[PDB]
This record gives sequence, structure tokens and C-alpha cells, in this order.
Amino acid sequence: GPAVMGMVRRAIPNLIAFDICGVQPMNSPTGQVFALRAVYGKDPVAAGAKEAFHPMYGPDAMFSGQGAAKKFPALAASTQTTVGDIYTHFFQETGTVYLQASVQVTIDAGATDAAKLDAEIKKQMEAGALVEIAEGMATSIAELQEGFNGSTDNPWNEMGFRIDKQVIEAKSRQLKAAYSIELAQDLRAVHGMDADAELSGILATEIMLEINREVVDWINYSAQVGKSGMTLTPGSKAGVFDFQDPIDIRGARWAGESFKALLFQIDKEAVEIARQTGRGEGNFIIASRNVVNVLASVDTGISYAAQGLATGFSTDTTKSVFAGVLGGKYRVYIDQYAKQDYFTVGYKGPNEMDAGIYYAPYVALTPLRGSDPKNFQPVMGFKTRYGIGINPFAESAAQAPASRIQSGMPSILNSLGKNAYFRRVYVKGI
Amino acid sequence: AEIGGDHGYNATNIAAGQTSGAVTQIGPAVMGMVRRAIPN
Amino acid sequence: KFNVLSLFAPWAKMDERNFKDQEKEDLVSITAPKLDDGAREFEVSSNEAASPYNAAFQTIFGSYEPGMKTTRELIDTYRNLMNNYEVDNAVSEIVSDAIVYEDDTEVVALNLDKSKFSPKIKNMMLDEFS
Repeated sequence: GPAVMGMVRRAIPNLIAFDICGVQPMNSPTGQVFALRAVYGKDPVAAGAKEAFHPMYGPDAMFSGQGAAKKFPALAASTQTTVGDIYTHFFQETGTVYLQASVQVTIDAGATDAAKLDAEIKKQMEAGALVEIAEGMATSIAELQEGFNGSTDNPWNEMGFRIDKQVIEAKSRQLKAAYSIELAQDLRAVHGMDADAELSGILATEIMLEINREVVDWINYSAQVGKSGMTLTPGSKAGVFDFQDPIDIRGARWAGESFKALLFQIDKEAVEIARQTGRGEGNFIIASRNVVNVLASVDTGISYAAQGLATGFSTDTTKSVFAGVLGGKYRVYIDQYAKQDYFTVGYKGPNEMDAGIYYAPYVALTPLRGSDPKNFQPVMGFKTRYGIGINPFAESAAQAPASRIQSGMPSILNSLGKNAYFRRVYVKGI
Repeated sequence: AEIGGDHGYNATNIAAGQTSGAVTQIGPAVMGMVRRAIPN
Repeated sequence: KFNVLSLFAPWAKMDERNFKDQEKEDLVSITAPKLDDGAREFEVSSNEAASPYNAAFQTIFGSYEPGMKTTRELIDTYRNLMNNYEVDNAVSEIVSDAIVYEDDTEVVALNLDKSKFSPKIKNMMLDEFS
């Protein structure tokens, strides 16, 4: 014992648990969730079937109304309108819209993709060429619906719904220590270590860390990219928020007024999420430690301007990972392993099935012990099994899935960059 | 008029809960189980 | 069954009645054997789709019979201890105190000083006791 100076080891980082996702404790593997989709057009399950309700699409304002009697001409690239008539178009976003023509004009003959057509139509709308319109059906038509008085081809529009579902499956993970007797004995003689228990700790720890890290990555993987579309400033850099570029800060200088610009965008992204999910404004953010340092140093309340030290929210990743609540509104977590600099926002409801992302544990941290008689060295390890999944409707773009059944597990096709509950923001310039 | 439709007698589809109509099923309720009796 | 051992036919009926009473009891949601002492219990588990009682049968049969063998070794020893000096008397003295009986004394006697259906029964019970 030549003046032993004690010893060191690394600390274990904390986790965000499942604070921002579903937890679905399971008592069996492979559970299932189903859903009802209000639908109309006399066949709940069909190509082209239309959903009665959707966060991103307007309703068919003339479905029970005049559209019952007549079809409306569709808008299409290169066609010319007739003043006073009404044209129909289903937009990629904002859905069914009926537009009365105030003028006789053409629409972007050079348009190709629907996105280009939608853009010109939007311009014609702004221009006052095309105006939103709806009306009920002339009563003289309604009078004979269902073939009265010798009439024909006059059914009422019908509605119903389609129930379908998705299922999940649990994947697992296991690790062993495979250690030796002699090492454990020496450790007992050096620090008084058990050298099995420490390993048990390490293995269990690693498993838990991986799972939690996996959830965060799935959040990032499925989240839509923000500062885009409906939340985009047209002169911006598309998905990334800077401090070195006046476009994102409305010309700000003077950090006391500049930093608030981010808070503004955060609200916009949180609101759009509600627009995407139909449930509510995002209520949680996870972000790089650099982002949080900024948040904690700016007065996030409404005031003239203000700057100081980063004391507003815990900023460490050594005690916790939970920084605090932003404005008293969003739960702020720190992405202690962020690859660059950024921040994801999202919404999780009181209903465990209302989360977008779900974790559903079935088996966890089962210890295993024994020894191999060939050399009698010990073997120890741990096993976990759970499975994760995604919300039906998380994509939101589609009103319904193929074949009335799908995996509820994430995949590229199922959710990469699609999840209505979360949005990504890249951050630079801090 | 929306319908329930029905199973194709395909035990797989039945077990899954697939039918020809507007609504999928949870899956068949399980009535119980029988273990072959043990020889004396 | 056909009750081949006709020897105890009336006793079998007595056990059937008591057994039926237990079947009609609400003594469920019990993990414990509900036993303290006496007869040796074991998991002859049946009337369910697993039939584990077969292992229990085979255990009793295949291992016949350390329970009674041990019992013999103990009893045989007990007698052999009693055969020596002092042990001999200790037993005698205890037995004598447990049952003291002398000229015109009282024997173990049923004392029915608690409520009964009738004094007539009290006498019948004492006569049977005798």
C-alpha cells in the first residue's frame, strides 16, 4: 500500500426517461391499437375515399350541399376559367377548396407537379381571381331526391367510417460480462470491489442508456422538419435558424432583443404541430446544450429586451437532463449527445395513447448468472424486451393505410420525417 | 350503406381479424383450451 | 370406485360428507397449506389441465418410505431410551401425573357445565363418554 491515492471512474449520465412519449406497460408481447376514421363517399374503404375530419385539410364545404347535385370542374394546369363558375381543387395541404372565378384566366400552363399547380392557384387566390365559396343545394332539387316524381340519379350523399388497425412486436437486447475469478479477487484486494456487482451495474446501465437514446433518435428520425412550409420565412435558409443572418431575427442586434427570435420560432413550430395532430400545442422541447444555454440566459417572458447569465433553467447534463419548463409551457430536456446543434419540439397528451411515439416495455433487465465448468469462470448478464411504435395517423398526409392493417412499428416508409407530433430545427450561429 | 362484411373462412384472416367490410376486428375471443388427457 | 375395501364403507361416507362441506366453503385465495401439524401434506395437484399430481404419486411410490422409516428409527430409539435408568422413571412419573388414578377417585371426566340442548343430552353424553 504505497500511499494509495484513492481511485476514479466515470459518472453515469442521466436519462429523459419516457417523459415525452407513451409508456404502454405491457403484460404480453405484440399488442395492438385500432382507430376509427370518419369517411364519406359510400365506401369507407376505397381508393379515393374521403375522411370527414383531418387537421390539415378543409372539409368538403359542398358535400351535403350543391355538390350533391353537380360536379364542379376541376382546376388544372393550362385551363381557362369562366367568370362566375366554380372550380374545385384538392390542395396538397389545406385540402378541399371550391373557388369561384372572378375572372376568365388561365392557370400556369407550364405547371407540372401538383405543387406547382397549387402554388399558382394560391397566387390566383391572393390576386382575387379565385375566391373560396360554398352553398347548399337548390331546394327544388332536394325535393325529389331518391327518385321522387319520376326523377332519377338523385341519391343523397352518404357517410360512414372505416375501422382499421396496426400492431407491434417486441425486439430485445442482451449483454454479458464474461469476467474472471482472478480479476475479481485482485479487485477485492485493491479497492474492495465485488467485481460482479460493478459489472452488473455497467451492463444494466448500458442497456437502459441505449434504450433511452434509441427513443430520442426515433424522435429525431420521425420528426418533420420545421422552418418549412407553413412555418417558413421565404427569405430563410430552409430548416435552419441562425443568429448571424438577420432574416431569422428580424434585423436584430443586441442579444437582449435578438435571442428572443428563437423563442418566436419555437412557438410557431409548436403551433404547427397542433395543426398537424389535432390535439394541442407542443408541450416539450429537447435541445442541444448550446440552445438551452441561450434559453436560460434570455428572459423568455414578454418584455422590452433582456439578457443575463444562463440561470433560467438547469443547464447541466450531470445532475439531470431536464432543464425546466419554458415559459411555464414546454418541458425542456437537453440532448446531451446532440450531433451538431439543434432542437426538436413536440406534443404529448395526458392520454398515454396520444403521443406519436410509444414505448411499450414487456420484459426488462432480467439478470442471468452461471459459470462455465471448463474453467469455472463466471458468466453474468441481463436481458430486456419491449418494442416501440407510432401513432396511427402520425404521417397525417394520408387519410388511411393500405389493406386496413399495418405494422405500428416505425420504418422508413412508415415514418421517416413524417410524424405529425414533432418538428426538427437546425441551429447555427450561437 | 356501410357494411360489416365477413371473413373468408381463412383461419389466418379470422385470427388476424380481417373481413371484407368497413371494420376490422380485434380478433377472436378465446373460449378456453383443452389439453390431451394423461394415460393411466 | 367400487369401494373394494368394504371394511370402511360407513367411514367413507363420513369422509364424503366432510369433504363435500369443504368443497362448499369459500376458503379460496389461499396460498398457504392452512396446516399446522399432523398428517403429511403434498402436491397431488389435479382437476386441472396439467396433471402434476402424477409426479406426486410417483414420488410417494418410487421413494417408499423414509417418512415411516424415520418414524421407526425415532420410536425404536424412544423405546431404547426409556429402557435405561432415569429415563424410565421420568416417563413413569409423567405418565402417572398425567393420569392419576386411585381407589374411588375421579377419572378423566367430561364436564358439561356449558349450555346444551337439554340435560337429557348431558346425561347421554356422559354415559357415552363412560
